Amino acid sequence: PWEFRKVIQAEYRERLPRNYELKHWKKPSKIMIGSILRLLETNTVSALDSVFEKYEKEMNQMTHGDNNEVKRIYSKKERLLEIILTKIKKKLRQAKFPSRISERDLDIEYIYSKRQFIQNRYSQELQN
Amino acid sequence: SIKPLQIMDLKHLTRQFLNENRIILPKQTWSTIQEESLNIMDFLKQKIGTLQKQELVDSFIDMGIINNVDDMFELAHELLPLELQSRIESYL
Amino acid sequence: MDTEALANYLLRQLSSSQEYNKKLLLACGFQAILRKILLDARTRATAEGLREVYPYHIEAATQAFLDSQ
Repeated sequence: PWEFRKVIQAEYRERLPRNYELKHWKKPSKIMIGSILRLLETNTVSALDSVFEKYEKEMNQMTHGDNNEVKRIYSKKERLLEIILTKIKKKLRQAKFPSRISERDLDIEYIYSKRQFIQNRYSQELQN
Repeated sequence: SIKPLQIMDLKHLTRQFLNENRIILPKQTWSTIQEESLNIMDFLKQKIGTLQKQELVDSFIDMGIINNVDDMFELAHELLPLELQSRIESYL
Repeated sequence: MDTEALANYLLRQLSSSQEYNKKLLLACGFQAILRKILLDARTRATAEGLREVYPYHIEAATQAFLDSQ
């Protein structure tokens, strides 16, 4: 279902045993909810611009060069995503998580750069 | 994160333990305990959700820390000075 | 530090008098958990006989406590 809590509880039961007191659901910190949300919108908006630019060639191919109507399409999908976003926001407000995860550790621009730095150091060391 | 205790916090906790009984622990175990303390904070938060007296009592009974509210305020008396447990016994 | 500081940290993580008392009790339970884990690790180390306790005893004790509970 749309509610995150049902799947969250089911996967908690799968992950953790029954003597484990799962019946008590921790209220996640507002910062934790905000970080998970912000990751969601960052991914959504990045893929949004990427997809809207990717199919723009085919879109102009089949739309016969109508720009007012593609603006209409863009706005329609924009507030579709806005409504979905509000639903996800409220469902994450009611969704329960432990508050220890930071958005910095799940953005890719940091871990990817760390990996590149590590491999560069490895290359320098092997050459030496 | 911010929640896991620093080295000095664990040192003070083990000072209380030493007062209870002389026990020796090394340094790197403090960093290991800090990481596992973040893990156990997650464990306890999932163990204890919205804070209710009966909910917390049941969670700690299941965890084996206590056996009843009797052991609750007995441990509170063991680990803390007098006035806070006067407040606790008024509450409990 | 003090159990009061632990209760303050726990209420910071979560976010009156009864709520503060519940925080104090939860911090006492956390203290008991940590003491039990440290006691188990030290008993294992003394059974081995190492000059210094090492983090693998700590990890084993913590994982055993996590799996049991």
